[PDB]
Amino acid sequence: TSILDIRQGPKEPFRDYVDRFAKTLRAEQASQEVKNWMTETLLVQNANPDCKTILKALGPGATLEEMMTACQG
Amino acid sequence: TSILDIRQGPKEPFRDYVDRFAKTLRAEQASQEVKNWMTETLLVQNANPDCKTILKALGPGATLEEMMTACQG
Amino acid sequence: ITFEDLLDYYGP
Amino acid sequence: ITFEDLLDYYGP
Repeated sequence: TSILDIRQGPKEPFRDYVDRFAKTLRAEQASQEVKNWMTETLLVQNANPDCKTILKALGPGATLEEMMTACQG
Repeated sequence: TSILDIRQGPKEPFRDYVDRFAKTLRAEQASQEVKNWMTETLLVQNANPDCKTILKALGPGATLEEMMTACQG
Repeated sequence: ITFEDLLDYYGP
Repeated sequence: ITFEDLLDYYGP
């Protein structure tokens, strides 16, 4: 239930993970600043080795679609 | 009013920095497990460089009391 | 991304 | 350092 425990499985498709992430966070009780920061922080930090590598590589300015396409696979 | 914005001044007593972190944190709207998380991440992360070095040299197992005793003056 | 990026894609 | 440590230290 905690957004903090939303973690991507080794074989779990990225888009599956981001889906679980987005839906936990929307129902999460927090301010808007925090949610941005959780999005900017946890999403990358909780991803699997490879998707973490690919995301950190794109940068904080990366867009969700950029992230989707790169991790598609 | 955001907890994310509480930062220690270069010359602000660490005593005063943690005082505001607590007031803001308890006023903030979040789960207790999120508050736990903000404490373990943001408190050290947003210290002034001098204290950051000290707090990182104390180890992740230091108590709030110990942390005060080091950062004195 | 930002929280706003997740709301546009997955919704509120 | 936990959030409960801050409440031991600062209180209510």
